Amino acid sequence: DAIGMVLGTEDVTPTVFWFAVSHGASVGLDDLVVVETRKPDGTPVRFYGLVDNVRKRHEGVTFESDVEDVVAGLLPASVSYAARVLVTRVDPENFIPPQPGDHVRHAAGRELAMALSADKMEEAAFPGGLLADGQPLPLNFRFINGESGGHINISGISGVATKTSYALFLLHSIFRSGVMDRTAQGSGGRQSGTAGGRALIFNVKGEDLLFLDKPNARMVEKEDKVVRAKGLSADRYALLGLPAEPFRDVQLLAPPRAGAAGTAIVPQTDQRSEGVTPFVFTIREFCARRMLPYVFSDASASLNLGFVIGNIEEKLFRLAAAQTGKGTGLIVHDWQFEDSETPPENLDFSELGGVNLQTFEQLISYLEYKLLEEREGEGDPKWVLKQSPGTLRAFTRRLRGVQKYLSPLIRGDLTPEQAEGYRPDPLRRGIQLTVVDIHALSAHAQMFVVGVLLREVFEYKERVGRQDTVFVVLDELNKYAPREGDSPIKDVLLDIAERGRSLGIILIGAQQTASEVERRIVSNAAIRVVGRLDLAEAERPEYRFLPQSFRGRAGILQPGTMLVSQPDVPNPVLVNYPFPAWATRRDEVDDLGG
Amino acid sequence: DAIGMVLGTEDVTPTVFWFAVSHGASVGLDDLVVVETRKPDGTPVRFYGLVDNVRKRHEGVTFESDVEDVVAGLLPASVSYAARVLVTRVDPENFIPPQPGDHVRHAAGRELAMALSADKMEEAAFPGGLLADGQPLPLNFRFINGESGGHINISGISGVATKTSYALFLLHSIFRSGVMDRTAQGSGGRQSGTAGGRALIFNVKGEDLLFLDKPNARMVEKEDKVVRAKGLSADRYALLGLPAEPFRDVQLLAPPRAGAAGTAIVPQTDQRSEGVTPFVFTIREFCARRMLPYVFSDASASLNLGFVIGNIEEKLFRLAAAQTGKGTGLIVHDWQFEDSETPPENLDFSELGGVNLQTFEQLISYLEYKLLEEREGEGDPKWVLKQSPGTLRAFTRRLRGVQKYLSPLIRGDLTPEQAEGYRPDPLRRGIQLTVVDIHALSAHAQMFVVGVLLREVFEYKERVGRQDTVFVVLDELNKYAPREGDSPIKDVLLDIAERGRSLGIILIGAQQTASEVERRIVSNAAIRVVGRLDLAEAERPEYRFLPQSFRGRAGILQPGTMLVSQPDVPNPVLVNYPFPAWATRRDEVDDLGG
Ligand SMILES: Nc1ncnc2c1ncn2[C@@H]1O[C@H](COP(=O)(O)OP(=O)(O)O)[C@@H](O)[C@H]1O
Ligand SMILES: Nc1ncnc2c1ncn2[C@@H]1O[C@H](COP(=O)(O)OP(=O)(O)O)[C@@H](O)[C@H]1O
Ligand SMILES: [Mg+2]
Repeated sequence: DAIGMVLGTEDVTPTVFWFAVSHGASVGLDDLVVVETRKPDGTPVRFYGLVDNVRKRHEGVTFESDVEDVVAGLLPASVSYAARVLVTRVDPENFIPPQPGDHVRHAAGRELAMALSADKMEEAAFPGGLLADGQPLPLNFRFINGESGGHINISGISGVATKTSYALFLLHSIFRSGVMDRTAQGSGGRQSGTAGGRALIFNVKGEDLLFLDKPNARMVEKEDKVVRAKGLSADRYALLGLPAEPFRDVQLLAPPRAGAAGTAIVPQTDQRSEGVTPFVFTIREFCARRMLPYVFSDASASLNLGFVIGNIEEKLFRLAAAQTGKGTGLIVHDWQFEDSETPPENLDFSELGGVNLQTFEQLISYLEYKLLEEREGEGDPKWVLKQSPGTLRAFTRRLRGVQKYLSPLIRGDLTPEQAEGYRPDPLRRGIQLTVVDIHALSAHAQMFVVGVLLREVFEYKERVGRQDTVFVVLDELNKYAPREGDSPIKDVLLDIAERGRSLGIILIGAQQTASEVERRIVSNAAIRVVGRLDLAEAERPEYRFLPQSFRGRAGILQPGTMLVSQPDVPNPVLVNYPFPAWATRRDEVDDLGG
Repeated sequence: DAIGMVLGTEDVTPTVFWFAVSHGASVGLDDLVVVETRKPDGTPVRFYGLVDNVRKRHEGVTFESDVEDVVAGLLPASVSYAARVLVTRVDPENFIPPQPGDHVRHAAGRELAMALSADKMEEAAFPGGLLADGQPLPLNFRFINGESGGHINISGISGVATKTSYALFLLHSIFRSGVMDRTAQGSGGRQSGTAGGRALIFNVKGEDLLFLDKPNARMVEKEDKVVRAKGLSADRYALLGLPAEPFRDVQLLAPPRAGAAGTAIVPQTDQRSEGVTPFVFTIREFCARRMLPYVFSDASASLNLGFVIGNIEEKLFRLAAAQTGKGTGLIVHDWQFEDSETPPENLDFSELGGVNLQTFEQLISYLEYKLLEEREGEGDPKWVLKQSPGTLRAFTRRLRGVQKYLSPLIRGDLTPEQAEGYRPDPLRRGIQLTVVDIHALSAHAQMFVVGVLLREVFEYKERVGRQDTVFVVLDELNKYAPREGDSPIKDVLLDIAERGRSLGIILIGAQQTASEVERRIVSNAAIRVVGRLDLAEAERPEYRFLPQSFRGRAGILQPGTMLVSQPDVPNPVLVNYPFPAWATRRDEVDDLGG
């Protein structure tokens, strides 16, 4: 039943020590063990620890070429199988040394709970993945939902480290474990419900986050091989107390077909058209809800246009509040264009002689007249508050650059019912997971939609309060929150990281290297997960929470294998987690066989 | 009675040396020891120290595979139990080595006092926590009240390290140990009183810092377990000479129900309604006491609005000094609004044709008029003061963005008596502890309240003087005093750190990592305390006061275990402190269970 004995040839310190592996037992690199030592007065002191180094030496072989004789039986040789243990816990916390010869044994039952501080987690423990020998690793939800700890940060080489798919596994674990229930017993209103929970996620890389609403045909065939190979009792999900089933209550939203002058509205998706709902903003919303700054996120040097943008934002806001009509466009009455080079065919003209702006192009043209033509090119003084003409043209030119890409999204030609039906609500009643398909959008349109949608949820939580947890799963954090660049979308993320704990917005974010992301986003994550990391980044300052033992291991980490670090447990523990039950590509949705 | 003997196999130097543990004795890692050696001429020299390394070896084992046989007795081997002693003090200051074979014994009586420099502390020593075996740790109050020492800085993993709970323990020890008396009698005029010691603390994270008035139902069940396990003589509080009771005279202040257009005033309290008093500021107080800059504390790039803020601050200051009325609002006579988009409703129009500003939004609207509409936009040059319109709308817009969150706190509609009663006074007569509930406020409203309150106490001490000690207990020191940002709330924290010693304001600050806080705040902390530190941060330059021997140990410190480092004693000492006698959550007050 024991696994080894504490070695005496090496120093035995309370923090770290070596032990010799017993015959007939194997010790893997990441095994969790427990050793119990006796004090002089006879009181026990238990040491819970994790293996970080493992080796084998040949005892007494002398010259190396003796092996041929040695293994033939001619020369006597003993094999020395040794393991180093990094102590994570001392239950009576006497920092005394164990005695050499104390029995080392695998932490398997309550001993494992003590080894992973599961007593500190209490009911808030939920499946975080599988350990070496099929024992689920317990994550403390109180360090994920804001109660005691913030959000999560996942890192690793894209394509190899499985961060996005792991984040979806964490979502499945959180929704399917009842951990939101158990930890909603904490109080009646501080945080409450497992039904209340919601998740918002964006489909940046094209068509990969759709088919969460269809089961993965391939899961059992790939997962059978793992259960066959590692000799597990069952499929991993059942080991977790998790079901091997896809996401439920899923809302799929996509931009409207990039329709050029077409009133017909259909989503852009080629590979999936069923169950996909188009989402659009309206010109009047755009001005009423102050969406203008979220067009501006350059992730480069640029200038300080904050004055210009702030002024026109307020001008549009008061304009939209002045609108009395039910339409989705913005009616402006002060647009006269003798020779502002726009054509007169298509402008819908109001009953009161006003011009009704129906497309994003018109909204930008009207911004051009007020800023650069209102009075023979010097512009409307009330719109350009003495701002430089160059500064104006930059602003205008960046709006022009993205309007070809953003125009289908922001529509003033729609009628009021179409606008209320197509309006993007990541918090719609009865929906648990909302996927926003921004894959066909441009690098600018993408962060526009991400910007206002995150802001809309956050504004909603400020206004309403914090008894519903909303999960935002965001890949490529560096572009959204760059280390030195300053931007409005970054600002909303700064708001979710720093204030979202007590507001109820949890970020499960991922990036290839945390060193390219804003320090304040990475710093505010209680849970840090590491996939296969780059050999150069492992020694960076952002990954010191990995002991040196772990970087070399972290360079060859296999897909499906992650190192999670959570505040309760002072060491990274390695975990594997099942394949997605949810389809992650089109052919995994095969209703009828292959 | 002895514990070991100085070893002769390792070097014996006066600063560091090893000794062999006697059989039947246990030597923990942080134990305090004394060894006495004899000079050639017969004079004794005492060495007091602290263990920093401890190990066990197998002496006389050739191969590690022999280990199993060794335990049976088949082969011969002896266990070597050795400890390294980091010398902290020599009674006679002679830097001569102790001879191998000198006797090592636990510092237990007067010897313990000599190891912890308690003779330097004199009457100013007070309990700072419990040592390895039940003896209280002396803390030098003179290094906390400003006489020879200053303030306190606590570092550690939030949620695991118990820094907030420890800080309240320090208040409890300071108030209930009569140390304020003992060290007040050196000269009564110089520094006077245990009744004159007060505390101000802020309740940000949850409803966690209310119910400090109420006893903790759960602490006997939790503290019984520790006394049972560690074989201590009594409950830890009795060991310290401290009582297990809550704070004596407490005042709980809360924001006013976020009342929308409601004259009724009630605290925002949802779980604790009894004993909570609402606090409010008045528009007139806002202008008279110069509360304007403290709205602006973004702690980022921001802008140079200091000129704008300084101008409008002085303008509102002279405006308030000109006010003759008894009302709480500000009456301005130069506000005309022919098309300012303002409303025709009750402005409590004055008898003299002036407008009486009663809400924060009105004050911002009047500011918008003077700065952006006065002379059809260019404004009153006694207000805009040649400042650009972009900067002007920026100052305006940031006031607008924050107005919704700060409006319920700043009321000019209140009557003079409601104002004098609801005014927040951390120094109220007959109060020892003041708790400010800002958990319901936004990130901006919180920074505001903390700013003007800390400034109010600081101004009062400048004006009055220093025979009352006021303790400010502040968690999350990284957001309030960032390392690189610059804000007014950081400036009052800087004034407290650099001047608070001789003014009587002592800061008990806590943050996850000292490396994220302003250097000047952390540098002026005479007492540094460390709970479980991040593996990454222990090697940072801000934690060099931890010797390398401690780092690995500090990575795994258990909740309730802290390393205090004080100027008198040259090394960090590990301590344990009781569970809170005061309730720290709702169900702790009245659980009636077990
Ligand atoms: N548990 C797993 N084991 C192995 N491969 C997995 C596992 N889960 C997902 N994958 C696959 O490995 C890749 C996962 O990477 P993904 O998370 O999509 O990208 P990244 O993590 O770089 O954002 C995809 O090929 C995915 O289908
Ligand atoms: N004396 C104590 N010993 C052990 N745990 C304690 C003690 N006092 C409080 N705790 C618990 O430890 C945690 C302390 O976290 P807290 O102090 O609130 O946050 P932080 O330490 O980051 O400021 C909470 O679970 C608290 O109930
Ligand atoms: Mg991805």
